Amino acid sequence: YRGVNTFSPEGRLFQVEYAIEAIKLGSTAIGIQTSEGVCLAVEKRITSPLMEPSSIEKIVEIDAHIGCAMSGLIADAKTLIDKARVETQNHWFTYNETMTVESVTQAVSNLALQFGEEDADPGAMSRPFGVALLFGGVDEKGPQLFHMDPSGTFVQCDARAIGSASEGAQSSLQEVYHKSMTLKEAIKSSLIILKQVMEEKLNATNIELATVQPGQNFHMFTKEELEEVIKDI
Amino acid sequence: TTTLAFKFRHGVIVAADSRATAGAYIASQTVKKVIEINPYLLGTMAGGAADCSFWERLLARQCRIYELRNKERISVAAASKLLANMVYQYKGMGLSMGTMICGWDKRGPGLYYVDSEGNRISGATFSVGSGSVYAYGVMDRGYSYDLEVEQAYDLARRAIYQATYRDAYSGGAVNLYHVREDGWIRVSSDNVADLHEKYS
Amino acid sequence: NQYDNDVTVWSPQGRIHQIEYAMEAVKQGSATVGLKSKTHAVLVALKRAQSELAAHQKKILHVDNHIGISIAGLTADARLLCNFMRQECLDSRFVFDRPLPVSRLVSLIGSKTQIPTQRYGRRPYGVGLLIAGYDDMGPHIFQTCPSANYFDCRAMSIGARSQSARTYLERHMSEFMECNLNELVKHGLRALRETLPAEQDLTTKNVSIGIVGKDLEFTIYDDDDVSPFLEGL
Amino acid sequence: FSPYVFNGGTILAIAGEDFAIVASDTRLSEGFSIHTRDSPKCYKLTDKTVIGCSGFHGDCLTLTKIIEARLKMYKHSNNKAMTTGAIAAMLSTILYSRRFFPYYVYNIIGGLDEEGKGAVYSFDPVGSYQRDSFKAGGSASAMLQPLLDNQVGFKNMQNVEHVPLSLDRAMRLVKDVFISAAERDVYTGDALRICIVTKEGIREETVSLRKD
Amino acid sequence: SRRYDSRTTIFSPEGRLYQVEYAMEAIGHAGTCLGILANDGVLLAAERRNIHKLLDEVFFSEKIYKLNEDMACSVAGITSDANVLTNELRLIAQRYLLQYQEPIPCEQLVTALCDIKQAYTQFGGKRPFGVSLLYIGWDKHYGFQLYQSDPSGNYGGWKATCIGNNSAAAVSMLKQDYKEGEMTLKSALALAIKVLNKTMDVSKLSAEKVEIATLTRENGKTVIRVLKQKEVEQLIKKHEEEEAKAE
Amino acid sequence: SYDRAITVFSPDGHLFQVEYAQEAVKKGSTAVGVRGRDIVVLGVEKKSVAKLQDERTVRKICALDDNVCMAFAGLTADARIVINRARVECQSHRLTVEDPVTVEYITRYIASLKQRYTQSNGRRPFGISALIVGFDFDGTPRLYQTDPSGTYHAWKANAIGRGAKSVREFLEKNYTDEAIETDDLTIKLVIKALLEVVQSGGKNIELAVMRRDQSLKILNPEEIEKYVAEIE
Amino acid sequence: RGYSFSLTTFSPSGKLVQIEYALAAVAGGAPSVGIKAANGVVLATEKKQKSILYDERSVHKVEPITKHIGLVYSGMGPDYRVLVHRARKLAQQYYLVYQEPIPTAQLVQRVASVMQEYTQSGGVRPFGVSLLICGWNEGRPYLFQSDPSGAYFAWKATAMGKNYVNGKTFLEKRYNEDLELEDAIHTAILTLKESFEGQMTEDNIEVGICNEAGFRRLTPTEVKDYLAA
Amino acid sequence: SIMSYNGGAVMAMKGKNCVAIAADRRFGIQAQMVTTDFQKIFPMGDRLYIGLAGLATDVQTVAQRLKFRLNLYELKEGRQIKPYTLMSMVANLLYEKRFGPYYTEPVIAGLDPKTFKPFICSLDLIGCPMVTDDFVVSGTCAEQMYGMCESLWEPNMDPDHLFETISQAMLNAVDRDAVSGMGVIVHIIEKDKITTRTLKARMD
Amino acid sequence: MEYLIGIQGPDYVLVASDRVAASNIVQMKDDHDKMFKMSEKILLLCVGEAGDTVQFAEYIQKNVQLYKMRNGYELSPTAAANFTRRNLADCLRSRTPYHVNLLLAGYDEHEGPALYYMDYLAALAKAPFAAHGYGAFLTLSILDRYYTPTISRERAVELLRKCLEELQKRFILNLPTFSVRIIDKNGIHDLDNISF
Repeated sequence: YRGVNTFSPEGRLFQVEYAIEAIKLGSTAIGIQTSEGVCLAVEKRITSPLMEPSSIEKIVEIDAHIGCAMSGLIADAKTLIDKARVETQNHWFTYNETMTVESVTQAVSNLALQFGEEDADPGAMSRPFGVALLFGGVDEKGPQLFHMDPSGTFVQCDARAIGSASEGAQSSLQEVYHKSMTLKEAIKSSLIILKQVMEEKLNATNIELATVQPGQNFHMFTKEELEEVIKDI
Repeated sequence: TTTLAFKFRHGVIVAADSRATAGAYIASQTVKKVIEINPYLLGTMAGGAADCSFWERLLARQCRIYELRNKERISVAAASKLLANMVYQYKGMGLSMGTMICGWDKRGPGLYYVDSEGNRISGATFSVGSGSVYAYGVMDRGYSYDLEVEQAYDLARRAIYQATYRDAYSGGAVNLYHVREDGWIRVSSDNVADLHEKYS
Repeated sequence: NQYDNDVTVWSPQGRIHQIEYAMEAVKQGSATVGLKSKTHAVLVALKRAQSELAAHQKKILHVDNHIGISIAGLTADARLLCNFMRQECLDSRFVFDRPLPVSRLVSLIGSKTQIPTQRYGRRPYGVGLLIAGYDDMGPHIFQTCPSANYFDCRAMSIGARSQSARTYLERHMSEFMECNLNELVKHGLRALRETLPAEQDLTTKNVSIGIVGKDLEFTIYDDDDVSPFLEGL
Repeated sequence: FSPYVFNGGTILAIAGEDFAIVASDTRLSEGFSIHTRDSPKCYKLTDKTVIGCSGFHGDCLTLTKIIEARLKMYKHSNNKAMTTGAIAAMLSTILYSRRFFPYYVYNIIGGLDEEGKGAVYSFDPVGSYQRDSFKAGGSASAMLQPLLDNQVGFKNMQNVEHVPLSLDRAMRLVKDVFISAAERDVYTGDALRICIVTKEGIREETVSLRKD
Repeated sequence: SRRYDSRTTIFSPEGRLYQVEYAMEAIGHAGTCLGILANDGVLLAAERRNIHKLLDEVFFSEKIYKLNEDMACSVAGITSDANVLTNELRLIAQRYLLQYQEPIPCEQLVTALCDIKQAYTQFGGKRPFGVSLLYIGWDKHYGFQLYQSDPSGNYGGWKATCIGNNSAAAVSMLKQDYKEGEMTLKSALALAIKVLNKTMDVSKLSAEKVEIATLTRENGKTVIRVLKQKEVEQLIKKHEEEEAKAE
Repeated sequence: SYDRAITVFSPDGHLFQVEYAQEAVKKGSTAVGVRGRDIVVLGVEKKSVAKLQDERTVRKICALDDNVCMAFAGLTADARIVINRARVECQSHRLTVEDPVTVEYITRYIASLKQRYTQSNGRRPFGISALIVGFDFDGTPRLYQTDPSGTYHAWKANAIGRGAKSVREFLEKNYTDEAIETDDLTIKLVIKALLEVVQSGGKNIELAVMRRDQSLKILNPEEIEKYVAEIE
Repeated sequence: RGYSFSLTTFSPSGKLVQIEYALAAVAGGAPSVGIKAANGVVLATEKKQKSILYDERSVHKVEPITKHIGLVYSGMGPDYRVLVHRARKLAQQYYLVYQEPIPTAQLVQRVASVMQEYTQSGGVRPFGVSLLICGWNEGRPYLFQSDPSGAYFAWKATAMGKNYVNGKTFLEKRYNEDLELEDAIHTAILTLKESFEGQMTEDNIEVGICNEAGFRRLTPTEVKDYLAA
Repeated sequence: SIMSYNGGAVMAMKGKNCVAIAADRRFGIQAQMVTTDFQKIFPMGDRLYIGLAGLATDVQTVAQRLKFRLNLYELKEGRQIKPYTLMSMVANLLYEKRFGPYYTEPVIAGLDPKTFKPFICSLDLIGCPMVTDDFVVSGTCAEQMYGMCESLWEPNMDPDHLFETISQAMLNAVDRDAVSGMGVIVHIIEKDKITTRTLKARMD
Repeated sequence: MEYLIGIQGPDYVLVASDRVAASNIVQMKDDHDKMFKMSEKILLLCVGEAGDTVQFAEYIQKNVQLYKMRNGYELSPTAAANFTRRNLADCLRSRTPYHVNLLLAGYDEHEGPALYYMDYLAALAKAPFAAHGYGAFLTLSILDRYYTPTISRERAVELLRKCLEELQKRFILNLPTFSVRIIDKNGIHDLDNISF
């Protein structure tokens, strides 16, 4: 009944729509693009105190100049991250160059949606990935921020918010952000919107933050560095 | 071709010549036989140049994937086992490769020798190439573990110079490297004519 | 109810419903246009952005030095079809050292899109293309629908609200064969404007133009590069 | 049944401060006979790159077609034209894909780098490659390299300042070395083709050589 | 085709595999099986269901199966799935023997078969095997052994068990009247005769509606035997005599 | 080959097969885990001796590598499959990397296998949840929990299975630096927490303890009863 | 491609229903009989064609496998043909490997195992046939039955098909372990006669025997002679 | 040659209700003894055995594989194999590898399980049965063994005379073979008993 | 070539091997190890073609450790030896043989010490004493001349001394330091190396 690859009377794959619904269960992640760099902020969402907050790897680096932030399922990302990384490295191997951001987003996007039931592979993928990613990095073209959806649709964004509170977060990001921000101001605005959404009171322990700039490689904010930003925040 | 590398109190030094030959014809005197796998791993090239470069570059890609997955750098032993397992799938199929992998791991400075026939060992000092036999004597007589940094530099340079002198297939310039806790550096690239002038 | 769950289940009226739903998916996309004169062929497109901070989605791609397309529908399907077209054109150049005639490429496209709609569990390509090319027989414009049915048009307009565009096109079909490149591009822009919803004007931020001709490889105009074409409307 | 056959030809590239030259003869031969007289060995890849192929002619032809296809593929996918380093790396990979049935082709790339300077890359048939300031390959490599080393490199000559290599002196040296190669090498010497890669674009010049 | 698919390998809305549950429901109607591990033997006591005057006597048994020189098993469920599983068990034993030149230990074997069964109930779209096994054997690791398996793929070592019809009642007496570590082979056989006489409520042990097996070590090597008619009837006469004296 | 899509998305975005897998996980005996200064301890609940099962063939805490162990709660056959797969991967890691495996690596591997079976064709998700404990080469104590969806986290004290909410609340109220100072205090803490679901204790529990180099410790019934008494 | 899912599945009562329906089809066929005499084994079925236009010799129901073992059925026809072919092939494979005639117990085991596969395999339905095999292996007669479920039973004497319950009652009345071949075949002929609905002409029944001499069908003149009594 | 790599010999003889089968003990690599305790005749039934001369790896592999097949057969049929069926079994096992064969030349010897009527036969390395009524030989010293058997063989010999004759042939064919020997181990098969004797053989 | 020697006693098993990794007129290593530790009570000595040896040894070692860890108990010496022989034989006739000559040792609670000899053609043998390589030709006769079934352990070390010193005298290659190891009921011990 109602195969995976089926078209609704509106012209939408059902499985794709349901996959787009699963992105609301996920925590809220933000990304802002500025000339001085691009920043990622996400909510770790510590359910109970008993668990190590450091063990929620919910931002990872694809390359020294790329960064990824996700929302949706934990398990669904892992394969997309590995694909993104092996593609970056493959490009470096062949061309001795650095894989651009739009290209890694495109490759990851293609890898999505190649799901089916009939005559594919001994173990090919069945249902669409239920995760929405955020690629941000510095390329030969400067700071970039790209947003991906389970439909294999990707677009470069100036500021985007994905996750359970993506609406409202987006209105805030739209009211604040302008074309001439600074990286530090971007961190401040992002942390403030996050604080505004999370149920819990913001602290250095229940978030992660990462920025990538032309000079420094992808950077993870440390507990003390997080406190330093949050105190004035 | 002559390549050289020895562990000692202060790290692992690397030195090599820069000559390529096609029969009796000198194809280039500016090759880079010290391959730079990463900021912490080095690899020399002996035998088939294309094989060494291609397989060492695959190793670099694998190491980067590993450090990116686990969040920690690969060991010298792990990198070497990976190369050996990569080339053993072509035993008796015509590959030529002779390499020393060297870095600074959690176990300290490391130096592994990997070949195309499948060998993989660790040692204090190595030298592989056509001028290897001409360099082993100079190393063995001069080598010491507690040897100072300047003294280690001198020993490596003299060994490669002597190998160049007595061997018809090795020559050019002697590049020399240092491998430390922070990573490797490049020390000098001294032409053999200048070294002849210095030692005579 | 039970005749619109699979693509291999004929409906008692001689209609396959899944193919029609795929047509719907193609009709829900943003507007696009195509023209041909005796000398050139021009595509004119209308990108749209999910939010006010995100970019407007690319909807013209390259195939060869003498062919171009303009998509409308699920992107992933469009990307798959672009891959196919480019591989076919490259194979023609490698084997025959010669550009692939356009008609043959459209035929291969139709045949490739035909297999899905006759096997159980596979689904129609939910994308609608507008191929513009220039062969030894001169300019060409084609259209492709999810049903593997291609059309040799002289002007068309697929996508959402595209019917007013088609009306304007059928209105001025006499001039297209004698027009200059500028007049042709202005006809296309004007129609795609007829498609726009009242209080919304053509801007550099929501238009892209493609052109191919006798001594002119396929080239894409977008962003400020489109301003010279827009200035004059 | 031997699948290869040696087809002669020589190719030469020398890099400068703001230019690159790739040059070749235009003879094709098989055994003691001479196939044609207008077969240039230097092919244009991008607006700042040129590559010369010598060796087995079928392998040369297949390889250059493969290169053009790969370059088109890359442009489509990454939305920018390749650089000289990108083509060098891609060709090292293509060639090693046949370690066990190698191309019998000697390749030498020449163009401009991303900062506007010259770059020259040489290749072994199996893929190994290295960056250099001047290289020659083919039938007259052995009799071409030493003179370039003497004049461009200023080797073995003392009390002579190391003047930079201008474009005029480069063209002259290329022409002269090709005259000598034609004088003392049967496989080459039909007509000289010179491609000059610079910031404005690629120019072509031709010079006639002695037929036999 | 999804219309005719049965989905024999998918979870229910409370995390229970239904096809497995029904498979175990089939077993609860086939012949009863009994396990008793003595200190000097192991013994299988199932009921002979093929009770007709027009059946012929063939083979050394009808429900007991040899698997190696040092291992045997009895079956409850479908006869045909039983044959398939027995064949695969024999193959596993011989493959281990070929690789190591040592007889396959008992939990080596039982877990190999149960792994096949579990995999079969995990993916593939087939129906699961409706068989539950009882095994017996000796190996230098744990001595005399008595295992059991189920359609799920779970097994268990049992000092005494019962899989099949009236399993609850048989295990109830087996709990009431088992001396852990204080059982000779003879006492275990008598306990089996008693428990079965209860369970096979239809008439009494006819010495022909029953099957008994013994695994022992004799002269340093395993010896497997299926009790003949005379000894079985003598045991039953002894049982009735003991019960009569008891009353 | 059978190539139907068992696990499939549903309106409102739910993997019902995954949800039913964890509903199965909720039908297994409670397992517990705590992390101390220098000792980890795994605690399970035995359903019943039955006086006729051989508890040796019924083990519920298993070792994957000399320095890594695991406990599960759910179906048994799936647990056996995952344990064997993890064992193979630990040994392959030893052979290729020449360094001992680490707890996060194997937890990641097991979680990936679960996700794979959750997104493949013709495959039913594992209805098992794991608790991996151990010490890396650096000698740091570690505790990870893997759900049937393929998600994993690190914990100081989590309980998995039947009655998990109660035991998790108990550990969350009680876990403090005081209770990990003495290895006996930690063992007794785990015993007490378990003792909020099980009835008998001593003959109705199993324990496991592991130290830096000390191999896996199985606590015998007499010693466990003595530990409960000392708690008494 | 082909369905990769089993079409026989367990029911809530733990019964594979499709096998039950196959058994129903078997019980609704033509009668059949088999007895194991002390010095031979006899099979016999009924072949009542539908009109005078059917060639009795066109096809046979009692078919041999080798020179010394043969079988008959009751159920559907085409399934019986398939199983005859598979049995002959398995017999020839056994002979090729072992260079000795296949024992009846093993051929029955092998054909039955082939019968199980179709109860569980994907996209297939059970055979609607039960067979009886007769052999003379090890100087000793053998009589086996094999049903759609893949189960086999060794029989001293049996009767399957339509009205098989009454036939089994008859045979229970008339078995005597010291029976002789001619008496056994006579008793069989009777059992078929217990319910037949007509006159048993020579051209409306079949029989086949096995002894030391070898399994071999009976020619109709022989059948008429035996039917004389 | 390949057979000479490890040497080795086997023999089989017949008598009145008995059969004998003998093989040497040496195992070496070209011209160096490695052990004098190598086993070549393999137990295969109550009164059925099998000897294999040729390559030691192949002797061991074939013995293990054949025991695998025979074990499965007996456990699936509930009866011991009879000699002829075993011979056909080995013939199919060897012939399955007609291209890339096993390098052994098996000899079979065992009384029937019911009439106890003698039976010996020999097989090529690609499965050619050869049944005789007097004797069969195989190994590297085959010709010496023919010379001895023809002269020392007579029909209807009791177990004592048979054992003497077969031992004499075995010892006297080894002494003139340089790469087989250092011990002879004899099996004598009768209806009731099995006798295994080791003979005083030159160790040179 | 490489050298191996094993002497088996009523309680122990003594094993040794050279510590050289020469490659074309150059002794590239002096402290190499040809001994692999199968388990806590089984060892594996391996010599053969460069590259094949370590691969085959690591494969077998991994499988044996995985067995021990899957089951709760370790494989026996004889079972492990037959497993290894079966793998070598199976690979013999494939597209990728292993050129490996092996000396396996181990102890068992019942059978006792186990020294197992195996050549590269997949022939197995159990012997009181065995050897491999070219040195076998210059040390086997000594083992025959001064070996008794009940030989004490110290006498075993002395006998191996005779063998190594003869290998020094009459051989052609240079084996300046050797490995020595003994397995007993109490595990494995590494004895100090016999050198000159």
